[PDB]
Amino acid sequence: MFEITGINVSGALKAVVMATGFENPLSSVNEIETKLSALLGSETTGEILFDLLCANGPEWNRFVTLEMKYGRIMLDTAKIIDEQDVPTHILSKLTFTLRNHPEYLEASVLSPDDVRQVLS
Amino acid sequence: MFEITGINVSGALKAVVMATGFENPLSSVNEIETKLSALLGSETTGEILFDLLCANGPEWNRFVTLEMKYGRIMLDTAKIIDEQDVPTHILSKLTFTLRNHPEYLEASVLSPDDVRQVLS
Amino acid sequence: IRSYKNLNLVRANIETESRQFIENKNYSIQSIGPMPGSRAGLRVVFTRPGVNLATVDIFYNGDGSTTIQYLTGANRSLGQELADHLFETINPAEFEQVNMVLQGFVETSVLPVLELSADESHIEFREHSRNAHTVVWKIISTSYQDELTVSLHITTGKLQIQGRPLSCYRVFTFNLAALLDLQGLEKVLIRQEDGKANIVQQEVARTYLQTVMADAYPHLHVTAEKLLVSGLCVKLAAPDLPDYCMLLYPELRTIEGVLKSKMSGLGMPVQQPAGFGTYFDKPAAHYILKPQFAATLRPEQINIISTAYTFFNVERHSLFHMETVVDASRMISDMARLMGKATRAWGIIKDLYIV
Amino acid sequence: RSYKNLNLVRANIETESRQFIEQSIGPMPGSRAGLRVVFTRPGVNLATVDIFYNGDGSTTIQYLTGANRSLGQELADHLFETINPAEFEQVNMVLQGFVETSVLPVLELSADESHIEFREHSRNAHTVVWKIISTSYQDELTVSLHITTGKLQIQGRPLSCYRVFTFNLAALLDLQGLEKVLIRQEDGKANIVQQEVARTYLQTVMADAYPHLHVTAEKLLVSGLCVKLAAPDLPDYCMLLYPELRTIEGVLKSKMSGLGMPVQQPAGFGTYFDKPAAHYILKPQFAATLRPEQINIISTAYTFFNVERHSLFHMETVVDASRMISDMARLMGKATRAWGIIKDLYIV
Repeated sequence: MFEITGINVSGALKAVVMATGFENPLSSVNEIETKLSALLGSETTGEILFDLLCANGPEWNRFVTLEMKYGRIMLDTAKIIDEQDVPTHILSKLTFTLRNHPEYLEASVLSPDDVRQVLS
Repeated sequence: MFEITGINVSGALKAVVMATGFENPLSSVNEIETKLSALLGSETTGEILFDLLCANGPEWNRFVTLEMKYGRIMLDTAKIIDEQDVPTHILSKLTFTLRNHPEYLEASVLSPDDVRQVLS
Repeated sequence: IRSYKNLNLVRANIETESRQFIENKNYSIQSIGPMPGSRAGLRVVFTRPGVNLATVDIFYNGDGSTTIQYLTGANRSLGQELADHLFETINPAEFEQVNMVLQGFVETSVLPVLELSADESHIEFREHSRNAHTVVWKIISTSYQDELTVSLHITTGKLQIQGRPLSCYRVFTFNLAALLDLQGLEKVLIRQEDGKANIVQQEVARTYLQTVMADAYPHLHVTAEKLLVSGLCVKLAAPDLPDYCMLLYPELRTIEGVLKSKMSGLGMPVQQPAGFGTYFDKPAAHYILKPQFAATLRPEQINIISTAYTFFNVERHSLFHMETVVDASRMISDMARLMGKATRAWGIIKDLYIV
Repeated sequence: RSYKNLNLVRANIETESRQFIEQSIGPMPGSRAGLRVVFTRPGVNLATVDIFYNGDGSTTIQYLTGANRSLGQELADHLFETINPAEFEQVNMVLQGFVETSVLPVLELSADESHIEFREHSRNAHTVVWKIISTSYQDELTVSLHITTGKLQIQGRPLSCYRVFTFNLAALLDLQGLEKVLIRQEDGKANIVQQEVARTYLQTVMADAYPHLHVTAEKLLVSGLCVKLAAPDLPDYCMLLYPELRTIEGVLKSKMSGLGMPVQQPAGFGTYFDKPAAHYILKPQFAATLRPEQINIISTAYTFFNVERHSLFHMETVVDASRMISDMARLMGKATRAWGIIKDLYIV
């Protein structure tokens, strides 16, 4: 339901979580907590960026941050991040991940005009 | 989920079925089929009037007829009946039932102003 | 469906039109004449070979409007034909009540048009008030019970006309055009501030739905039509809104009903205890009918039922719900996107009825 | 008064200030793309007014510049007085009885001026739309012919592109009196209401909850209110309760999630509720750790949500038996209940 595209043990953002279809990964957060705990430290603390494009479309709430304290994602700390404020390297690594998995877009809520508006 | 209010009302009209809450009786039409075949002949043919007040409110599609052939409600025969075309004895026995079972109205989608605007 | 109450019919053409409707439809005229009493109106009685006798009661409202009653005869199905013929007499984009303001007018060029229009057998104009800055007249007709309010604001030079566009409207508008060289007034429908959006009229929206359903239009269930027409009444206003999911609600709801009806007609009844999870699978990203049901249908039927159920499930999944992380819930902030999704939904609905 | 984005005529602005005491003219100093004029004030020092020309055909007046600049309010007020006060800042005007063969010659007879050139846009079968531009005065009027009804709609500010297109239409299809209409609309009918009116209504109806609204919830509610407050004549109104029910489904989930009750998809709300007679009530295992107010708001919220959504968000296999709402007072009864519930979900 999700794919971890980037991991930073010591970075501001400890992980980047991308949706792989029309389902919202934030309904699966407990799974995301354990997989991150397998990829990073068991009880990691920091911020997690979520890209929800395939569930949300190319909308103003496509990118959302949430805090993670002692390996638990805190759901009442969600802050919507504007695309102009997300670092460009994360953006292009998400673009690459989509381009290598057209089946994500096939399973998405995106329209054809959306799919070739973000594959510019 | 429904209440049979009258049986063999006319020759043509074999039964009257009224919703007893917000659930629509026509989604459980097999139960009505079994009850009708127990109160009437096993495979009855005729018309069934449905009063959907507690699921539909006091709306223009409150009353619907369906054909019944060989004991089966045929779902593609629904015809909306205006209240002014329903015989007054059917109407007044439906009103009596509502006043005699206020919990049907409690379980309804009606508002209080609706609850007394059809009483009344 | 349609509303036949308080129509702005040209009262002087109701008989003619009706008869000419029975002249082209080649039905047999049986009776015309006023209603017995206490109800000032008109009644038409006609029939086709081998059907019942249809009666249509056209009542004359004190507004100057007319109300057609076709749910009264021994044949309402065919009475509605005369009702709809009379309904289509009116431009559906014309306003029920017109407020129109023109510029560059003095009293000396407006009283002559008022007087000359009141040079008819049923027209008469009264001076309502003289404020010495806005002078207002009322034009009433004793034959068609409709009146118009004409207010000229003098230091502004602005002539404003309010009322139903029925009899004195028509005569004054055209007389004013014919004397003061205003040749297009009969052709301008709307002129207002650009950023103000108005809900489109039900008949205009319905016509668009027909042009969208095409052949799949005579088959629409009446509740599905009321939903889709309501949605269009808003969609066609192109309103400036923070979010447009609401505008897709009619399409998704209609898809559920139409899909459920078709599946029932094909031996696949969709109940509430079971749902759509006992008639579909999801291999990866499309939903597909289970093999025991597909084995009895042809590819086309399977392709439309699965495409409908996939679209309905994919879109409904977030548009009819919200996340616990509330701000991550799916929104649509762009009208073009919304309309894309809606035209898709319309093609799915059309095929559900047609295939 | 407001002196910004004035619909002043693009030409005729040099000669526009010559009737007071005309005197020294010139364009605006530096990268301003406008004009800034200094002239002798009556018996006083020199006065300057800086009027800059915006990207579209609008002019903006600046008299707050200093050095005896309040005499610039004189040029500001005659610029206030130059354009018709009753005319709209942006016009939408639709006419009836036009085909493509009647509309293209107007566009190509109105695109042979000094710097006036039109452009073709989307060519759909539903309604054709054109884009008349001007390459001297920075104006663009967008002109659509709706194909099915033959309706010619023209939208934009009354500057040059609009003026010349209107004159060419009034002169080649004998509609010349059209210069005299200012308004033609439905009497007594309400527009779809602006976002900010809808927002202040939401704020006084949210009470102590408004600062706490999730952004998605506020955007849904404000959309619904833009249409609710227009008092619209619809054959059905269910669509107008979509924002309330979805927002409830969102607020309840969050509140319950923070109260130690994570609402999942496999389970649902059902896991924490009982339905003895007609209301759902939090189960004792869950109610035992909350205060009574919280029990009541959560249970009342779930009960309304479930009763109304059961039929409003679904349809029956009969189709013509699905729940409908054909009355605006009925819809508003539900919506005002929902606003109380949403507010209390946040505030309790």
